[PDB]
Amino acid sequence: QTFDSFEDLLVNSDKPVLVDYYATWCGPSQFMVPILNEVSETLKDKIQVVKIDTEKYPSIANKYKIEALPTFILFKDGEPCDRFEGALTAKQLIQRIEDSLK
Amino acid sequence: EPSEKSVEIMRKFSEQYARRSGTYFCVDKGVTSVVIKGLAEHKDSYGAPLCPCRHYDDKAAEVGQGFWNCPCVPMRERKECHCMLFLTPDNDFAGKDQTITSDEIKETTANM
Ligand code: SF4
Repeated sequence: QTFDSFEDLLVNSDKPVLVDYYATWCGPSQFMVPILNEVSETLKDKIQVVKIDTEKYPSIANKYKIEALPTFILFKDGEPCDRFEGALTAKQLIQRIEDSLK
Repeated sequence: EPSEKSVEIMRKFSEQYARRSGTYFCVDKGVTSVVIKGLAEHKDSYGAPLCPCRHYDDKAAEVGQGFWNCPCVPMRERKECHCMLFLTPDNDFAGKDQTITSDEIKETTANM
Protein backbone atom coordinates (compact mmCIF):
# COMPACT_ATOMS: atom_id res chain seq x y z
CA GLN A 1 0.00 0.00 0.00
CA THR A 2 1.19 3.51 -0.79
CA PHE A 3 0.01 7.06 -1.49
CA ASP A 4 -0.10 6.21 -5.20
CA SER A 5 -1.66 2.72 -4.82
CA PHE A 6 -4.40 4.15 -2.61
CA GLU A 7 -5.20 6.94 -5.07
CA ASP A 8 -5.34 4.39 -7.89
CA LEU A 9 -7.70 2.20 -5.87
CA LEU A 10 -10.09 5.14 -5.41
CA VAL A 11 -10.03 6.08 -9.07
CA ASN A 12 -10.66 2.52 -10.33
CA SER A 13 -13.15 1.06 -7.83
CA ASP A 14 -16.51 0.07 -9.31
CA LYS A 15 -18.17 0.42 -5.87
CA PRO A 16 -18.12 3.09 -3.19
CA VAL A 17 -14.99 2.82 -1.00
CA LEU A 18 -15.19 3.23 2.77
CA VAL A 19 -11.76 4.14 4.15
CA ASP A 20 -10.91 3.79 7.85
CA TYR A 21 -7.96 6.04 8.76
CA TYR A 22 -6.67 4.46 11.97
CA ALA A 23 -3.85 4.27 14.45
CA THR A 24 -2.73 1.26 16.48
CA TRP A 25 -2.77 2.85 19.95
CA CYS A 26 -6.10 4.62 19.56
CA GLY A 27 -8.74 2.88 21.65
CA PRO A 28 -11.78 3.93 19.55
CA SER A 29 -9.91 2.94 16.44
CA GLN A 30 -9.20 -0.55 17.75
CA PHE A 31 -12.80 -0.85 18.96
CA MET A 32 -14.05 -0.16 15.44
CA VAL A 33 -11.89 -2.81 13.69
CA PRO A 34 -14.10 -5.84 14.50
CA ILE A 35 -17.29 -3.79 14.02
CA LEU A 36 -16.12 -2.53 10.66
CA ASN A 37 -15.19 -6.11 9.74
CA GLU A 38 -18.73 -7.27 10.51
CA VAL A 39 -20.21 -4.39 8.52
CA SER A 40 -17.83 -5.07 5.60
CA GLU A 41 -19.27 -8.57 5.41
CA THR A 42 -22.89 -7.41 5.66
CA LEU A 43 -22.22 -4.84 2.88
CA LYS A 44 -19.80 -6.99 0.83
CA ASP A 45 -21.61 -6.44 -2.42
CA LYS A 46 -22.26 -2.71 -1.95
CA ILE A 47 -18.93 -1.18 -0.80
CA GLN A 48 -15.21 -1.86 -0.68
CA VAL A 49 -13.55 -1.25 2.74
CA VAL A 50 -9.94 -0.06 3.01
CA LYS A 51 -7.98 0.59 6.20
CA ILE A 52 -5.08 3.09 6.20
CA ASP A 53 -2.52 3.13 9.07
CA THR A 54 -2.10 6.95 9.39
CA GLU A 55 1.14 6.51 11.34
CA LYS A 56 2.78 4.46 8.61
CA TYR A 57 1.37 6.49 5.67
CA PRO A 58 1.26 10.06 6.91
CA SER A 59 1.26 11.40 3.31
CA ILE A 60 -2.25 9.95 2.86
CA ALA A 61 -3.40 11.26 6.24
CA ASN A 62 -2.12 14.70 5.33
CA LYS A 63 -3.91 14.72 1.97
CA TYR A 64 -7.23 14.12 3.67
CA LYS A 65 -6.44 16.43 6.59
CA ILE A 66 -7.16 13.65 9.08
CA GLU A 67 -7.57 14.91 12.63
CA ALA A 68 -9.33 12.73 15.20
CA LEU A 69 -9.00 8.97 14.85
CA PRO A 70 -10.54 6.88 13.60
CA THR A 71 -11.79 8.92 10.65
CA PHE A 72 -13.99 7.25 8.05
CA ILE A 73 -14.43 8.71 4.59
CA LEU A 74 -16.84 7.25 2.03
CA PHE A 75 -15.79 7.82 -1.58
CA LYS A 76 -17.95 7.78 -4.73
CA ASP A 77 -16.23 7.86 -8.14
CA GLY A 78 -12.96 8.80 -6.48
CA GLU A 79 -14.63 11.66 -4.56
CA PRO A 80 -15.41 11.92 -0.82
CA CYS A 81 -19.12 11.92 -0.32
CA ASP A 82 -19.28 11.65 3.48
CA ARG A 83 -16.96 11.75 6.44
CA PHE A 84 -17.18 11.03 10.15
CA GLU A 85 -14.91 10.63 13.18
CA GLY A 86 -14.93 8.37 16.22
CA ALA A 87 -16.61 5.18 17.31
CA LEU A 88 -20.11 4.18 16.34
CA THR A 89 -22.18 1.06 16.53
CA ALA A 90 -22.57 -1.44 13.67
CA LYS A 91 -26.16 -0.30 13.19
CA GLN A 92 -25.15 3.39 13.08
CA LEU A 93 -22.34 2.57 10.68
CA ILE A 94 -24.56 0.63 8.29
CA GLN A 95 -27.19 3.38 8.44
CA ARG A 96 -24.65 6.11 7.75
CA ILE A 97 -23.19 4.28 4.78
CA GLU A 98 -26.61 3.52 3.36
CA ASP A 99 -27.60 7.18 3.85
CA SER A 100 -24.77 8.75 2.03
CA LEU A 101 -25.28 6.36 -0.80
CA LYS A 102 -28.86 7.56 -1.49
CA GLU B 1 5.72 -1.36 23.98
CA PRO B 2 5.19 1.32 26.61
CA SER B 3 7.03 0.74 29.79
CA GLU B 4 5.06 -0.58 32.72
CA LYS B 5 6.12 2.43 34.76
CA SER B 6 4.63 4.80 32.20
CA VAL B 7 1.46 2.68 31.92
CA GLU B 8 0.96 2.68 35.71
CA ILE B 9 1.53 6.44 35.84
CA MET B 10 -0.97 7.01 33.09
CA ARG B 11 -3.46 4.55 34.62
CA LYS B 12 -3.39 6.34 37.97
CA PHE B 13 -3.59 9.70 36.23
CA SER B 14 -6.66 8.56 34.34
CA GLU B 15 -8.44 7.47 37.50
CA GLN B 16 -7.59 10.73 39.26
CA TYR B 17 -8.62 12.90 36.30
CA ALA B 18 -11.88 11.03 35.79
CA ARG B 19 -12.78 11.67 39.41
CA ARG B 20 -11.73 15.33 39.25
CA SER B 21 -13.66 15.97 36.02
CA GLY B 22 -16.79 13.95 36.84
CA THR B 23 -16.28 11.66 33.87
CA TYR B 24 -16.50 7.89 33.49
CA PHE B 25 -14.70 5.23 31.61
CA CYS B 26 -16.09 3.49 28.52
CA VAL B 27 -18.28 0.43 29.00
CA ASP B 28 -15.59 -1.38 26.95
CA LYS B 29 -12.53 -1.02 29.16
CA GLY B 30 -10.42 -2.27 26.20
CA VAL B 31 -10.91 1.23 24.78
CA THR B 32 -9.72 2.76 28.09
CA SER B 33 -6.74 0.43 28.26
CA VAL B 34 -5.54 1.00 24.70
CA VAL B 35 -5.76 4.77 25.16
CA ILE B 36 -3.77 4.60 28.39
CA LYS B 37 -1.07 2.58 26.66
CA GLY B 38 -1.08 5.04 23.72
CA LEU B 39 -0.70 7.95 26.12
CA ALA B 40 2.17 6.11 27.82
CA GLU B 41 3.83 5.32 24.51
CA HIS B 42 3.72 8.97 23.51
CA LYS B 43 5.05 10.00 26.94
CA ASP B 44 8.00 7.66 26.47
CA SER B 45 8.59 8.81 22.88
CA TYR B 46 8.11 12.57 23.16
CA GLY B 47 8.08 13.31 26.89
CA ALA B 48 4.41 14.22 27.28
CA PRO B 49 1.23 12.18 26.84
CA LEU B 50 0.27 13.49 23.43
CA CYS B 51 -3.24 12.35 22.52
CA PRO B 52 -3.06 8.97 20.73
CA CYS B 53 -6.39 9.36 18.92
CA ARG B 54 -5.25 11.99 16.50
CA HIS B 55 -3.19 12.41 13.39
CA TYR B 56 -0.41 14.96 13.59
CA ASP B 57 1.79 16.50 10.88
CA ASP B 58 4.61 16.54 13.41
CA LYS B 59 4.15 14.92 16.81
CA ALA B 60 7.31 16.34 18.33
CA ALA B 61 6.35 19.88 17.36
CA GLU B 62 2.84 19.42 18.66
CA VAL B 63 4.15 18.22 22.04
CA GLY B 64 6.00 21.50 22.21
CA GLN B 65 2.82 23.46 21.48
CA GLY B 66 0.96 21.62 24.23
CA PHE B 67 -2.67 21.75 22.96
CA TRP B 68 -3.05 17.96 22.69
CA ASN B 69 -1.03 16.86 25.70
CA CYS B 70 -3.49 14.95 27.89
CA PRO B 71 -5.69 16.37 29.30
CA CYS B 72 -6.05 18.24 26.04
CA VAL B 73 -7.54 21.70 25.60
CA PRO B 74 -10.96 20.39 24.39
CA MET B 75 -11.23 18.17 27.45
CA ARG B 76 -10.25 20.96 29.81
CA GLU B 77 -12.61 23.39 28.04
CA ARG B 78 -15.70 21.27 27.46
CA LYS B 79 -14.97 17.66 28.59
CA GLU B 80 -14.59 16.63 24.96
CA CYS B 81 -12.39 13.50 24.77
CA HIS B 82 -12.05 12.01 21.26
CA CYS B 83 -10.22 9.07 22.75
CA MET B 84 -13.32 8.03 24.73
CA LEU B 85 -11.05 7.88 27.79
CA PHE B 86 -13.17 10.38 29.78
CA LEU B 87 -16.90 10.19 29.02
CA THR B 88 -19.68 12.32 30.40
CA PRO B 89 -22.37 10.19 32.09
CA ASP B 90 -24.95 10.92 29.38
CA ASN B 91 -22.69 9.40 26.72
CA ASP B 92 -24.06 6.22 25.19
CA PHE B 93 -20.73 4.51 25.70
CA ALA B 94 -20.19 5.60 29.31
CA GLY B 95 -20.22 3.13 32.17
CA LYS B 96 -20.14 4.04 35.84
CA ASP B 97 -16.53 3.06 36.59
CA GLN B 98 -13.85 5.56 37.53
CA THR B 99 -11.55 2.62 38.27
CA ILE B 100 -9.33 0.91 35.70
CA THR B 101 -7.21 -1.81 37.20
CA SER B 102 -3.83 -3.06 36.03
CA ASP B 103 -5.42 -6.44 35.34
CA GLU B 104 -8.05 -4.89 33.07
CA ILE B 105 -5.30 -3.26 31.02
CA LYS B 106 -3.26 -6.47 30.83
CA GLU B 107 -6.19 -8.62 29.79
CA THR B 108 -7.44 -6.30 27.00
CA THR B 109 -4.13 -5.34 25.42
CA ALA B 110 -2.34 -8.70 25.65
CA ASN B 111 -2.29 -9.28 21.92
CA MET B 112 -0.69 -5.86 21.40
S1 SF4 C 1 -8.89 13.32 23.70
FE1 SF4 C 1 -7.73 14.66 25.16
S2 SF4 C 1 -8.40 14.09 27.28
FE2 SF4 C 1 -8.97 12.40 25.83
S3 SF4 C 1 -7.25 10.98 25.90
FE3 SF4 C 1 -6.91 12.30 24.03
S4 SF4 C 1 -5.59 13.93 25.06
FE4 SF4 C 1 -6.53 12.90 26.86
